[PDB]
Amino acid sequence: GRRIQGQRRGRGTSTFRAPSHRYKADLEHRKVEDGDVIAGTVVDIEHDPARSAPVAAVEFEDGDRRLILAPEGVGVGDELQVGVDAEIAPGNTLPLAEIPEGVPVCNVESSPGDGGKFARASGVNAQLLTHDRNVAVVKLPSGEMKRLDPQCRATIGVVGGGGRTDKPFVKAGNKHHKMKARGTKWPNVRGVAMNAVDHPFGGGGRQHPGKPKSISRNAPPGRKVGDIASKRTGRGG
Amino acid sequence: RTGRFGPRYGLKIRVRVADVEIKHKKKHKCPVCGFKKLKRAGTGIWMCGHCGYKIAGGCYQPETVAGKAVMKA
Amino acid sequence: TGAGTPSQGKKNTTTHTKCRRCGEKSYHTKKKVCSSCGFGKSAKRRDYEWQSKAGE
RNA sequence: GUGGAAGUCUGUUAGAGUUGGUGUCCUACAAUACCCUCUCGUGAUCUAUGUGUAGGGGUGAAAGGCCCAUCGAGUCCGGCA
RNA sequence: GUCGGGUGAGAACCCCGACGGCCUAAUGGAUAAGGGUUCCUCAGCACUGCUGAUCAGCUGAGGGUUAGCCGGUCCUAAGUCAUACCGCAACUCGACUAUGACGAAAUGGGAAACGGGUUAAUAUUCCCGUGCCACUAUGCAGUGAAAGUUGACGCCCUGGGGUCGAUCACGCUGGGCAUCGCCCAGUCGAACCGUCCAACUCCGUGGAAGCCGUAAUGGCAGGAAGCGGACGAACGGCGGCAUAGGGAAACGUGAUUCAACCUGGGGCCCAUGAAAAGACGAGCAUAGUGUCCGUACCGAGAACCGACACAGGUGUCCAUGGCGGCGAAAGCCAAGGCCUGUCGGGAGCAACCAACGUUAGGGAAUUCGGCAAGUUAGUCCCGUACCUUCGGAAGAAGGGAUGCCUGCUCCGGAACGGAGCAGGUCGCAGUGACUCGGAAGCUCGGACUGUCUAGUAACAACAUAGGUGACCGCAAAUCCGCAAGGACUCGUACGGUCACUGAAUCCUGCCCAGUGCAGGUAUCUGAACACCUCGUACAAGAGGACGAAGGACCUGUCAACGGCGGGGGUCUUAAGGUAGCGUAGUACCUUGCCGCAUCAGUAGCGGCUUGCAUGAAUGGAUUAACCAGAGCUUCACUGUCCCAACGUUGGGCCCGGUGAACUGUACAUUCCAGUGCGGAGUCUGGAGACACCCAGGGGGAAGCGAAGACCCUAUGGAGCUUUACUGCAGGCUGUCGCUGAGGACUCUCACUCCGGGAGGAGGACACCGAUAGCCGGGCA
RNA sequence: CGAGUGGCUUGCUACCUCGAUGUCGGUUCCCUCCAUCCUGCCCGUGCAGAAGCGGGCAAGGGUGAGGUUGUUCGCCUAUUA
RNA sequence: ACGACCGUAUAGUACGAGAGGAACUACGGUUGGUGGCCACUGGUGUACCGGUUGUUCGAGAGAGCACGUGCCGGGUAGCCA
Ligand SMILES: *C(=O)[C@H](Cc1ccccc1)NC(=O)CCCCCN
Ligand SMILES: [Cl-]
Ligand SMILES: [Cl-]
Ligand SMILES: [Cl-]
Ligand SMILES: [K+]
Ligand SMILES: [Mg+2]
Ligand SMILES: [Mg+2]
Ligand SMILES: [Mg+2]
Ligand SMILES: [Mg+2]
Ligand SMILES: [Mg+2]
Ligand SMILES: [Mg+2]
Ligand SMILES: [Mg+2]
Ligand SMILES: [Mg+2]
Ligand SMILES: [Mg+2]
Ligand SMILES: [Mg+2]
Ligand SMILES: [Mg+2]
Ligand SMILES: [Mg+2]
Ligand SMILES: [Mg+2]
Ligand SMILES: [Mg+2]
Ligand SMILES: [Mg+2]
Ligand SMILES: [Mg+2]
Ligand SMILES: [Mg+2]
Ligand SMILES: [Mg+2]
Ligand SMILES: [Mg+2]
Ligand SMILES: [Mg+2]
Ligand SMILES: [Mg+2]
Ligand SMILES: [Mg+2]
Ligand SMILES: [Mg+2]
Ligand SMILES: [Mg+2]
Ligand SMILES: [Mg+2]
Ligand SMILES: [Mg+2]
Ligand SMILES: [Mg+2]
Ligand SMILES: [Mg+2]
Ligand SMILES: [Mg+2]
Ligand SMILES: [Mg+2]
Ligand SMILES: [Mg+2]
Ligand SMILES: [Mg+2]
Ligand SMILES: [Mg+2]
Ligand SMILES: [Mg+2]
Ligand SMILES: [Mg+2]
Ligand SMILES: [Mg+2]
Ligand SMILES: [Mg+2]
Ligand SMILES: [Mg+2]
Ligand SMILES: [Mg+2]
Ligand SMILES: [Mg+2]
Ligand SMILES: [Mg+2]
Ligand SMILES: [Mg+2]
Ligand SMILES: [Mg+2]
Ligand SMILES: [Mg+2]
Ligand SMILES: [Mg+2]
Ligand SMILES: [Mg+2]
Ligand SMILES: [Mg+2]
Ligand code: NA
Ligand code: NA
Ligand code: NA
Ligand code: NA
Ligand code: NA
Ligand code: NA
Ligand code: NA
Ligand code: NA
Ligand code: NA
Ligand code: NA
Ligand code: NA
Ligand code: NA
Ligand code: NA
Ligand code: NA
Ligand code: NA
Ligand code: NA
Ligand code: NA
Ligand code: NA
Ligand code: NA
Ligand code: NA
Ligand code: NA
Repeated sequence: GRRIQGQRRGRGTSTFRAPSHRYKADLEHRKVEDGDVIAGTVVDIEHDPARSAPVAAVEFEDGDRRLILAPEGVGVGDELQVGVDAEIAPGNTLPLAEIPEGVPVCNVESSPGDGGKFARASGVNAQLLTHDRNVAVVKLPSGEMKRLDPQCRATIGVVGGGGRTDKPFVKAGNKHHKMKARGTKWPNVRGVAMNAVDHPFGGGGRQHPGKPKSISRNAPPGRKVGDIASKRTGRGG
Repeated sequence: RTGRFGPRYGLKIRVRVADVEIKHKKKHKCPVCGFKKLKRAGTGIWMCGHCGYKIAGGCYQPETVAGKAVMKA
Repeated sequence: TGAGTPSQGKKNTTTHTKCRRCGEKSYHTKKKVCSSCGFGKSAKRRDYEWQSKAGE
């Protein structure tokens, strides 16, 4: 047959690419020689086309002007600080070690200095639970308990824009406009509505999948469709 | 509110659009000053027409249940 | 809309043009590559053995 | 009362589409045309130009549709008498 | 088109005049692409032109395109290329990372030009007049000078400023008409220089505890109004330009509505609406320089694409010409263009055909079906059911009004804006043409807008929000690449990938035996390397020990594939069909039975229902709204029918000119019978038959068109499927190499990742190379 | 039970056509057959009459309109010689 | 090139207990078919005459266009049922 849609994706053609050229900034923690002295002033609050969430423009003492992954509650004028000795208030960034356990955090680094990887979407947050001289245990929004180097920097507070998911799109048109701001092919045609040549679920006098939908982890691309390595399906039990 | 939708989309969809948007459009009390002059400037962005204070808040509410837990902890 | 005569009307785009290297109206002005001599793609001249019968 | 929302309504505004007539045509005006009728017409809208994706590959709101009158695997030459 | 006339050997169609028409977002004006000399002049008619031609986009020969201030050029966009680097057996191949360059002529950004005149043909290019920009040089001024501003920005609603146009009033100039006194045209004048400034913002004064303000929102003791001031707009006003220019002349003044242009306020986003060059910031005189490329013409029912002078296709601007009216609508008419959607002449002009008008009485009897046609229609007032997701249904339905003339009222600053009143009055008819819904009900489907088979399918199919399950903590999941590398990703679980269902509402039962996926696993099975035994002076080879993933086995899982019966008052094989729905778009029997409706109803709807063979996200039921979706009923309507007629226009028929194609073994005036490979103009017997020609509607030539697309056959082909055969990618897993120190363990030095670096994490693992086992229609 | 006639149904056969003889139904228009439905002339009757039933000759003419269904067929209604 | 039916007289008669109920013949009409014809009725009648809407020719008068009559009302001849 023909390569299935999931395979066209990888080639990275226009249709599957994100409108990068239309994006604003790659949100990452600033680099500080040391000392922490680094502080700056919120100059404005903008909309981030890549995350459908607000972002804060900040002017730093040493002249640097960069957009920042804004937590909820940051306003123009506020003074943010980044470093080991940063005060402990929302919007400030400092290593997990210097952060008091029990405090909600966002934009957490996977490894010290990577600029933040975890908890960055609308209204989410990580939860610093345990400290140590060797391991900082954080609970990520997925519920998992992650062990991190206490040297990993983070931002205090939860990400701005919480509750975005609460309102339904209501109409195809709204999805449309959102989708146009992401690296995604939309709308979605069901495999079972295709021809046998286009998808392992395609074909038939009526619409139904050919075999069972749970596919092995070892299935090859072109065949790995449906419920991938499902440990279970349905809702019962 | 949801009345712009006519008889389309069904109960839940538009009841929630009205609910969200009514809270959304409510008078909100500015964090800097204390006046109820906070209006939504866009997704997650809020501002006081009184003092001009521009804040980061929820998407349809200036404050979220989680943003409040922060203040405490 | 018919794919024939009615679709022939929008054909006012220029692509192939007189080539600076070989003189054939085969220089694709959009690609900047000659389909006839390879100008723009190859320093060597475009040529294949299949342009003639195998034993000739 | 004000306000003026809406993949909202009427609409041959422009523009887009193509339901019925199984009309006219069917060595045609035309290798998909003509007329009447009909649908949409602030939006997932229509459009020009530029630009990207190439053949077991693209592209596809999925009809095996489309990729220059060529598609259940384009076209050209070659393998090839 | 017609009548006259011109030219010519020749004139229906070349030219002049009149008369008559056609085109009004185009049949007018300016242009992009594209064409390429088609442009202009002269001379021609062998070619081309649907006839002819003196004409021409044709033939021949000449001529024609003039720029500091219009484009290009310059900038950067999506993105492209080149070099370097790396890959590859290799390259004209290939991703990333650097650098450089390229990438916009209507229509992105952008230093500067206006008016008149002129040619057969160019024109913001030439000429006259006036203006402007940039650079450089000289001189005076200036030390400022780079911070900032600008370039530079989405969708929806709206106020204010305001020019042209259009219109109204009055005057002037010219024209038209001739029962009045009306009607038409004009009444001009740039860039640029100077000046004015509403809005926004801000300052001082002031001191509001209820005031200020808007079309609307709004504003304020954190200082409202008022007052005074700073900054500050037009392609706008005003003055110059201008005893410039233009006009035969007059060479106006005011007003309204106000495109352009300027400047504000509000609202929306799970959508956030370029960049760079450049300009400003940053004065003035004088002088010099301002090269290079484009410039003709068409821009379309004859200059473009479609083989054609093709009824097709093809972007932008003129959206403000008049009446009309809601209108960029119809109809009519200007300006401008045209009679080239280019063959004509004749017959009351028959049959027949295309478009179409009107048809008495009946009124869907027509037909698969009301297909086709018709009915209704604009605006105002009254009035409006079931149902409903409270939005809607709804213009439901139904009823009434509607002109002109005279005199008025009300809203408003006013309109040549709107709403009404009284009286008079004509017609069959006052939305008098034109424009302009037929209405109501039941049932099925999909919720809705949307999408689709370019060229027989527009639908119930696809999409959709909504519901649901699956995978993944990012050195991820998924996916592309041979590799170097890459998409997702300027992303991070409120994420995004992989699938199923398909708005809302009420719901979604039972089954894990088979198959799939996943987890576990004492024991069993399970390859290769290394190891042990035998064998071989070595080797092949045989066997053992150990045993990864995987399998056996156990468990979880159905909104995973799917299943939900026979028999009796359990059996196959796990369960044995729950809520619902039901003769279904699923019901074989079948036109099931009863009822509604009709004279009569295989239809439709309702009830029953043992359901050949309904049923729950293979979603079940149900459902307001929506629909060029399927079926049915009623009112209205009518040439669909009874049953046809008459008429209109274009053909048809005759004449001049032009001038194909299909098809043709031969012969051929046939008919009735027979015969024949059983479907004969031609054989046989009879019958009929003088030749040629015109018109017709198509009985026959098993008429023409197409080496049947059905069916079979061929050790034919292709696309597709899978627990067909055989293999190949890919994933998982063991082993060896990289690879190091001291059946479980530490370390650091290779190697990998994070960090700008210092250094941190990981670590002999991973990656990569080689091999072995398992899975493996993803692919051949 | 026996003997036949037709060639409308159905089946069988594979002779004819696969370099194609266009499908069902309907419609329109023409000719024909008789195994006669009506009409004419007759015979019998379980023929009083009236109304029938059955049969013979006979193909001149007639044999119509509608409701369901694509239907052919068929069911149904009212007219009818 | 004519087919067929209904009605009246026959007759409330023949026949028959009654109920009921004919015929020959002579008449009138209807239906289908056929051929022709237009005084009569009816249709058409873009000959014609009138009314009137919009617009243009300044008004008036008189006219053009509104699809091959703008629309409405009437309609001769002929052709027709
Ligand atoms: C069955 O009778 C087939 C049906 C069919 C076949 C192929 C495509 C569509 C439908 N019909 C025929 O075979 C008709 C044949 C016509 C032959 C004429 N000379
Ligand atoms: Cl989303
Ligand atoms: Cl130009
Ligand atoms: Cl305003
Ligand atoms: K055949
Ligand atoms: Mg980033
Ligand atoms: Mg919405
Ligand atoms: Mg996209
Ligand atoms: Mg879908
Ligand atoms: Mg399909
Ligand atoms: Mg497949
Ligand atoms: Mg389905
Ligand atoms: Mg399904
Ligand atoms: Mg094609
Ligand atoms: Mg709409
Ligand atoms: Mg419409
Ligand atoms: Mg394009
Ligand atoms: Mg198919
Ligand atoms: Mg010429
Ligand atoms: Mg000449
Ligand atoms: Mg460039
Ligand atoms: Mg430009
Ligand atoms: Mg010219
Ligand atoms: Mg020119
Ligand atoms: Mg022509
Ligand atoms: Mg009638
Ligand atoms: Mg009928
Ligand atoms: Mg009928
Ligand atoms: Mg119709
Ligand atoms: Mg007043
Ligand atoms: Mg009317
Ligand atoms: Mg049904
Ligand atoms: Mg639909
Ligand atoms: Mg089609
Ligand atoms: Mg459709
Ligand atoms: Mg269609
Ligand atoms: Mg669907
Ligand atoms: Mg969702
Ligand atoms: Mg979904
Ligand atoms: Mg979902
Ligand atoms: Mg029923
Ligand atoms: Mg279920
Ligand atoms: Mg003979
Ligand atoms: Mg054949
Ligand atoms: Mg077949
Ligand atoms: Mg095959
Ligand atoms: Mg790295
Ligand atoms: Mg295969
Ligand atoms: Mg034939
Ligand atoms: Mg007989
Ligand atoms: Mg006869
Ligand atoms: Mg007329
Ligand atoms: Na399938
Ligand atoms: Na209101
Ligand atoms: Na059409
Ligand atoms: Na191919
Ligand atoms: Na070949
Ligand atoms: Na000025
Ligand atoms: Na007007
Ligand atoms: Na001509
Ligand atoms: Na729509
Ligand atoms: Na099972
Ligand atoms: Na199982
Ligand atoms: Na089932
Ligand atoms: Na639709
Ligand atoms: Na008619
Ligand atoms: Na014939
Ligand atoms: Na195939
Ligand atoms: Na026989
Ligand atoms: Na044949
Ligand atoms: Na037939
Ligand atoms: Na007879
Ligand atoms: Na019938």
